[PDB]
Amino acid sequence: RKTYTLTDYLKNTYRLKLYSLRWISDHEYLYKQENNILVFNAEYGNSSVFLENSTFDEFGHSINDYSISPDGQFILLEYNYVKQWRHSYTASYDIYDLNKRQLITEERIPNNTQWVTWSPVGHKLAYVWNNDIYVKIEPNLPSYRITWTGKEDIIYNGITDWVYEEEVFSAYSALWWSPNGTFLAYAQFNDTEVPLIEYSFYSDESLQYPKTVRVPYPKAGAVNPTVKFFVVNTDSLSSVTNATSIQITAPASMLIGDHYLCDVTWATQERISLQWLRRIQNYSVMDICDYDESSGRWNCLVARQHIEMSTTGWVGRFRPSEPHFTLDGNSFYKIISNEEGYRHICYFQIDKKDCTFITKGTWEVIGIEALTSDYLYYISNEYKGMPGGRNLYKIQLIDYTKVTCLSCELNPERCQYYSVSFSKEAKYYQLRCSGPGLPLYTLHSSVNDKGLRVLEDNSALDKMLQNVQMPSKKLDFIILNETKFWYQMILPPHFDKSKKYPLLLDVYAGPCSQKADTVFRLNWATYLASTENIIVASFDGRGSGYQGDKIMHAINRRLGTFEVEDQIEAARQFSKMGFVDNKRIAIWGWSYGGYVTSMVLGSGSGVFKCGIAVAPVSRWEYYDSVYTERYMGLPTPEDNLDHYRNSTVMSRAENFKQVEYLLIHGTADDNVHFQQSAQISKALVDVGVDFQAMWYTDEDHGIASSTAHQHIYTHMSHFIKQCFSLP
Amino acid sequence: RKTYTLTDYLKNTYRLKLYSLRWISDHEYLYKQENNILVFNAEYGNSSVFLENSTFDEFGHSINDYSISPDGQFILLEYNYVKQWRHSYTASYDIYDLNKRQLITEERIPNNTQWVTWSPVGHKLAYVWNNDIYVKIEPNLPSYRITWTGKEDIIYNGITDWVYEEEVFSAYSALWWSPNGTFLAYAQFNDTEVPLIEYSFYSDESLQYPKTVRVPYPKAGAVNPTVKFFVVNTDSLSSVTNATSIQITAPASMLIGDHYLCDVTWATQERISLQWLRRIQNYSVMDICDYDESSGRWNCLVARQHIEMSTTGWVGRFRPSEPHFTLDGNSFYKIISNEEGYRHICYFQIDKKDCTFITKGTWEVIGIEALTSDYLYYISNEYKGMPGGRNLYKIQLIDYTKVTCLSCELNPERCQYYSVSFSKEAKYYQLRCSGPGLPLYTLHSSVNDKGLRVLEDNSALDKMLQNVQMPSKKLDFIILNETKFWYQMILPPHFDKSKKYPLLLDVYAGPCSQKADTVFRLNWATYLASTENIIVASFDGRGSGYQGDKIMHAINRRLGTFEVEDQIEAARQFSKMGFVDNKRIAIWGWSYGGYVTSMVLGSGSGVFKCGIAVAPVSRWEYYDSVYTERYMGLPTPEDNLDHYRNSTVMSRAENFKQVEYLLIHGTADDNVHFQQSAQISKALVDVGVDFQAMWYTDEDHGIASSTAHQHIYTHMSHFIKQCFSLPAAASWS
Ligand SMILES: *[C@@H]1O[C@H](CO)[C@@H](O[C@@H]2O[C@H](CO)[C@@H](O[C@H]3O[C@H](CO[C@H]4O[C@H](CO)[C@@H](O)[C@H](O)[C@@H]4O)[C@@H](O)[C@H](O[C@H]4O[C@H](CO)[C@@H](O)[C@H](O)[C@@H]4O)[C@@H]3O)[C@H](O)[C@H]2NC(C)=O)[C@H](O)[C@H]1NC(C)=O
Ligand SMILES: N#Cc1c(N2CCC[C@H](N)C2)n(Cc2ccccc2)c2c(=O)n(Cc3ccnc4ccccc34)cnc12
Ligand SMILES: N#Cc1c(N2CCC[C@H](N)C2)n(Cc2ccccc2)c2c(=O)n(Cc3ccnc4ccccc34)cnc12
Ligand SMILES: *[C@@H]1O[C@H](CO)[C@@H](O)[C@H](O)[C@H]1NC(C)=O
Ligand SMILES: *[C@@H]1O[C@H](CO)[C@@H](O)[C@H](O)[C@H]1NC(C)=O
Ligand SMILES: *[C@@H]1O[C@H](CO)[C@@H](O)[C@H](O)[C@H]1NC(C)=O
Ligand SMILES: *[C@@H]1O[C@H](CO)[C@@H](O)[C@H](O)[C@H]1NC(C)=O
Ligand SMILES: *[C@@H]1O[C@H](CO)[C@@H](O)[C@H](O)[C@H]1NC(C)=O
Ligand SMILES: *[C@@H]1O[C@H](CO)[C@@H](O)[C@H](O)[C@H]1NC(C)=O
Ligand SMILES: *[C@@H]1O[C@H](CO)[C@@H](O)[C@H](O)[C@H]1NC(C)=O
Ligand SMILES: *[C@@H]1O[C@H](CO)[C@@H](O)[C@H](O)[C@H]1NC(C)=O
Ligand SMILES: *[C@@H]1O[C@H](CO)[C@@H](O)[C@H](O)[C@H]1NC(C)=O
Ligand SMILES: *[C@@H]1O[C@H](CO)[C@@H](O)[C@H](O)[C@H]1NC(C)=O
Ligand SMILES: *[C@@H]1O[C@H](CO)[C@@H](O)[C@H](O)[C@H]1NC(C)=O
Ligand SMILES: *[C@@H]1O[C@H](CO)[C@@H](O)[C@H](O)[C@H]1NC(C)=O
Repeated sequence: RKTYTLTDYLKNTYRLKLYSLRWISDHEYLYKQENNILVFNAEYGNSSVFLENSTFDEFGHSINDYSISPDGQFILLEYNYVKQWRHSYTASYDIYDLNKRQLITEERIPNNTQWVTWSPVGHKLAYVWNNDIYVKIEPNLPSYRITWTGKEDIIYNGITDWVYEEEVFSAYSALWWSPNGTFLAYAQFNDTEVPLIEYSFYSDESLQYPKTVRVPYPKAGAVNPTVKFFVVNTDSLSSVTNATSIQITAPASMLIGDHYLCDVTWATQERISLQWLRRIQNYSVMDICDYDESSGRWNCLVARQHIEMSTTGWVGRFRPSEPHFTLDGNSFYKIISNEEGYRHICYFQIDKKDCTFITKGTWEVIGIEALTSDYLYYISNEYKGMPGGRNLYKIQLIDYTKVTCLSCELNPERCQYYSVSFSKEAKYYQLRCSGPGLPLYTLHSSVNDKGLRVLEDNSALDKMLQNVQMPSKKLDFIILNETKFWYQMILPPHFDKSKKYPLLLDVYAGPCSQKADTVFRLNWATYLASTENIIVASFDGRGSGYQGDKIMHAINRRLGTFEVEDQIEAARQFSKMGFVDNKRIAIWGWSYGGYVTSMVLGSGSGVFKCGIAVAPVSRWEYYDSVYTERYMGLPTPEDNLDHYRNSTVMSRAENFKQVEYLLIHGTADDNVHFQQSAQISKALVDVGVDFQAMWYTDEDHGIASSTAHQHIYTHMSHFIKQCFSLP
Repeated sequence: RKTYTLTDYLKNTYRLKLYSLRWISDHEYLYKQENNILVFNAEYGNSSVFLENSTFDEFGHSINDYSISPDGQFILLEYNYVKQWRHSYTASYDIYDLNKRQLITEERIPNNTQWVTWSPVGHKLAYVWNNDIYVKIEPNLPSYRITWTGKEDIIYNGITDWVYEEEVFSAYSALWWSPNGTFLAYAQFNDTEVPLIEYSFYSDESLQYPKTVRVPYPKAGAVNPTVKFFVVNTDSLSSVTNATSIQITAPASMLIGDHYLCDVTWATQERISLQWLRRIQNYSVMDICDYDESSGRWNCLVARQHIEMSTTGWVGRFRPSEPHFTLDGNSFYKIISNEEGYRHICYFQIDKKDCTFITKGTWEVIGIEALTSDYLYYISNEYKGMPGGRNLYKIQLIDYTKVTCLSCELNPERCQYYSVSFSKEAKYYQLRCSGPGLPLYTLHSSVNDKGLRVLEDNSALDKMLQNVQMPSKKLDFIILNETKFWYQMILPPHFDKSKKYPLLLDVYAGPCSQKADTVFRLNWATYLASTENIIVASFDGRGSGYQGDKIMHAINRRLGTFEVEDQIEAARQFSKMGFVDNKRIAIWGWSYGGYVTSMVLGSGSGVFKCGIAVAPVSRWEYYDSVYTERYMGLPTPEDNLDHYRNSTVMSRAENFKQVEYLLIHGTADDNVHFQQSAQISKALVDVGVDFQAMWYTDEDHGIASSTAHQHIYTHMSHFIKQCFSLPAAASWS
């Protein structure tokens, strides 16, 4: 039979089908099919046409995406999409009135809009343009300008700056409408004193002089952006006077030094919760703020303030967890690390400081998915004690013993990794199984957790794959110091335990990482195992996630230590299996995985023949403040400078004489600056180590343009094949 | 015996000895021996200690260089040397008083000084600091500030900006003392509207944020720096008033558009000559300017202007040639292209337009070396009709048929490439033979051209090389369309014409290049031939120099055409030789050679298996104005934009699917910007062509730091060895 080839991976010959729906009520969803939008009844599965694929035939611009107002009266059409960072972009927008069949031609959303969002009910709009916020009460009416301080690279109103986008909110938006749309809350970031990262951008060959891109980016220990928080009442805006925004100040325990705003969650129409985190990220404070109708102000009583602190590490997996408030806003549920270091759901009353744990065990809650009047729905890795599996559960709010696993037993051999999408009030849910078998999308009723129908079963892909020699995936563990450490192996087709195969260790190994799981993927590793007969392994050692704080916090203040040592130990635990050729063990990774690959190659272990680091971190002082300091503290003599200096790739340069190394980096990487690889290469040159390199002109951290993506995987495939003597 | 290995090349195991002397008079020279400065009598060869080595250790810092004042009373000590571009650098300076035997610690030359020079007689000093000129009449006295307009990256007084340093003066200095030191002439450059090239500099790993280096650099067709010229009388400076600089303006034939100052040559104590060149570099004017006692100004008589133009190309090899004035300053000798396109010596009278050629023939004068009342001494490649040879000749000024070759027959098997250093009034001359045998330094007296003695014969190196399997060099020619084109081959030891060797074509091929010559070199090619048994060949095709304008101007307005085609043709001719393996032909080059290598690899010729381009030009609009426009004109639709767009490496990307390519570039290259290779790689990625790359962090055009130099040659050696199917060798660590 044929194999899954590199061209198959690069050209997406074998496509995974999805079933992306958008819930519009508690009983119906929208589903885009053949460019027309259908509305489905969840109970019976019948549909009607919501919006025909011919409606916008005469539009004149290619439509990137759409957003229907929650009341179904209008549609926002996004076009002229121009990417910025991981989440940010600018675009043009048109509004179409679905009842009148008219495009709005006056008081339009401006071109180069940075963010736009409908209110959660009705059809108000808030948007950010030139770093200032604007509100439109009706699509055909003029905008009210909320802020006047917006300034490129300095003041950001309602949008995040680079570090808050990448490391805190995972979004460009910094706008939060209240549940019924009365209030619009927003953050303001000030990057005045934040230093700029500067790099060249070459552009098309017609550009005679390269451009210098300058981005406010705080490296570890550098001056950070400051933040303020405001709430404006959108129902009391005037065309005559400027809008009044009410500031909600951070608590005094945060104002004493540098801090961050880390979560914004509306609890009710008149109550908002804010979480603040100290720059030393082991202390966080949640304020619960209530609107005072008599003064028009927002007050956060200390009686409703909650503290979260960590004595062994930082707070949260990547940040303090989100609270899930009951409808009345008087209580909330939140994931918290318990006394044994396992993250479980805690129930809080707003004015009581000790929470009650509602789940427990040597496993963790991954996320809270829905909170109804009677049940809380959550995803965990409890099932079979497998940290790399995910299943949906529900728990009765009045009786914590009444737990039901909703997905564990549906299709246990095919499906061990689920996510979920609930309807507006959770009467229905779509389950999305991503492995170990082919992804499966099903619809269920929460009335008694009964299956309704299969939405997408990937039968088309299954038929195409029957003709292909596909690899298999093994998920198991090794025991070190009486602790299980999980690994996965992508095994070549017709795998023979008596034979010896080359092995490639695919590594991430950053804090809270998980590379051993039950997910079905079609990627470069599939090609390496299917066509090249390489075993592609990954291992989750100390520092990895979802297994409790004794493992995750093992690398606290000590990156580049145990997680590096554990990848080497894993390869020792593998290299001695009679199926592993110990003369052909390689290692590769991107980003944090590039850092760990480089630290492993520089370890002098003698285990690895070769390795590839793509856009690696090389020294923690070069990476951003929020991520780096969470695990490393500050690079000062009083704090953790000694370990910052001891954990660099450059200090290990002499040991690279023992290995074949390929170092790759995009020149326009705004995230892990090209500087990091420029310092590695300089250190290798300074000690007389030969190595392979590749820069990618004008590519960023993703090296994701169509041509660059094909080129990097082609180059890396030649490198691994030469390392392993594969024809 | 052992071979000449890569480590031998990288560690300079086999060192060529030199004999660098400094003439101080018409009969004496200075020479550094065991860190001591000795003064030698040319006639007898006896020496005396001028300055003991120990003196250099009484400062507390290492001395980079020294300069003894012309009167021998002071020594200028250079330290804290910090390199800038090819020629420019800053340094600290101390002056030591040889008569008082003491360091001068008062009114010191400032730290970060950009340029310093003694007057040509006596001990005056002129220096440039913070882009302004200062003059010291006595080394321990306060300096007189000459200019007050200096401003970093904007106004340069007495020093060149980037493009004038690299492309016009081949120096950072823009100061010219008059012969007896009365006057100090200087240029002022104004870069206000010149765009900046910006690139990152990473520095030591402790630097948290990379630095952006910003240099005013005019790319082809961009706004150029403007220039002004001034002369100050240093004998009439006041401690009370500011100095009066007298401006000398360019002739109006230059002022009509963009132009350059291209030569400054003093003729007498009161006469200076200047050459100006239009931005379209086929028209130049020499002005002859006299000091006027009645006004205190400089008069450039219009009747004394000399125009030099080119109808087939640009003026001069790289710029108009320098004039050599007779003692009275009423006439001068200058190398000019004759009616047949050969560069020969012309004799001019200052007030007469037509010149008289004093030499002729199908060969060229390389340079005028000395001029006395009876003779003119010059270097040419006349001997044996070999354009890659060099010899010293003398011509009687009273009879041009009376030409004597001074070096041709001294040692014809060992010595075919000479340079010379004459004493102050040409009473003696040192001859420096650089090949084909080991370099040989000899001293001669001009009266009857008597050989006085051998100064350095490299006998120590000869003894070492007797135990090494050294390669040989063949210099010959191929005939193309009734024209001889020369080539050289570095041949492996025990060369067997019955065996098939791999061949690497080492290319420069830029306008006026010469890669086929009689010079003895110990370089990477020596290792490739000696140890790896690779033939390293070079070829001088169309556009190459020293063979007349018909060959040199063939590429006028057409870079990336005939010089590229000729390298492919040369390799075809070599590949047919039964001693070349046609399956193992590679090409490599740096700079213009990188551009040619890349154009050859993208040609689709099928001749070359692989190649390496180091810091290549990829598109002419990315390179500097002065060099680029000299050959290409302007990148405008009205001028030569079509050819600028047709001669890029990027347009040939699809053809690289047929070859193995290694692209290398330093990230801090201020000369051929990293941009050039960044656009090549992007074009190769865009067509799906695999290739090998290497960047060199913080290295410039030379990739010349000790560690980067070793690394680049090691990386290129592995690449060539793999291309040629040659074996590898393990090493302990
Ligand atoms: C998926 O299929 C569902 C099942 O058919 C669809 O639901 C149906 O929607 C229609 C339209 O909203 C409802 O229509 C009428 O309902 C009552 C009468 O209901 C009775 O008869 C129905 C059969 O005709 C039964 O289905 C009911 O159970 C019940 O016995 C009428 O009184 C209404 O009239 C009013 O509204 C119409 C406009 O809609 C006006 O024209 C009238 O003048 C009057 O004002 C509706 O005609 C129907 O009841 C409902 N059936 C259900 C829920 O069981 C569902 O819409 C579809 N979904 C999609 C996305 O396609
Ligand atoms: N999601 C996510 C990830 C993350 N971050 C989440 C929080 C925000 C932070 N800026 C980035 N990093 C960590 C990281 C640390 C420092 C610098 C950059 C990124 C990594 C990472 O590293 N890998 C690994 C990873 C990323 C991409 N491809 C890979 C291919 C093979 C092996 C590993 C791979 C995978 N995912 C992430
Ligand atoms: N001297 C000198 C050179 C020169 N210039 C003289 C005038 C001023 C100009 N800026 C630089 N270029 C030409 C050039 C053109 C464009 C960009 C940069 C340089 C070259 C060049 O190209 N090579 C070739 C050359 C240079 C160095 N090493 C080599 C190794 C192998 C093969 C060839 C090599 C050699 N010398 C020179
Ligand atoms: C957006 O840009 C287009 C193209 O220039 C222009 O026609 C249109 O009027 C702009 N829209 C707005 C809202 O300014
Ligand atoms: C931004 O912060 C700077 C100090 O870093 C301050 O001077 C400035 O007023 C602030 N701007 C706003 C709009 O808060
Ligand atoms: C609103 O504020 C802006 C910026 O301060 C100002 O220019 C404008 O005059 C204000 N408008 C009113 C009505 O006060
Ligand atoms: C929205 O909530 C606000 C705040 O309580 C309230 O004043 C308003 O009436 C609510 N709107 C609706 C439509 O219920
Ligand atoms: C937070 O971290 C700092 C730095 O490691 C430490 O000094 C402090 O005690 C920590 N707080 C807790 C509660 O552990
Ligand atoms: C196991 O314990 C030993 C002894 O304390 C320690 O050195 C090693 O790092 C541990 N390895 C793990 C936890 O993988
Ligand atoms: C060389 O010797 C002569 C005497 O013959 C003497 O006058 C002269 O000074 C000497 N020169 C040196 C530099 O020793
Ligand atoms: C040069 O720098 C050194 C070190 O800072 C200083 O001691 C010295 O005085 C400086 N010299 C002059 C001439 O300014
Ligand atoms: C430099 O040139 C600019 C025009 O480009 C002019 O404004 C300026 O005055 C000049 N400066 C000097 C000192 O000549
Ligand atoms: C010399 O020129 C400078 C700069 O224009 C000026 O500051 C200074 O006062 C002048 N000195 C005299 C003595 O005129
Ligand atoms: C130097 O030349 C100038 C200009 O002719 C003259 O005034 C001066 O006397 C000369 N110096 C000597 C030492 O002859
Ligand atoms: C100089 O070159 C330009 C462009 O080729 C040409 O138009 C002009 O005639 C040339 N001048 C001479 C003197 O040949």
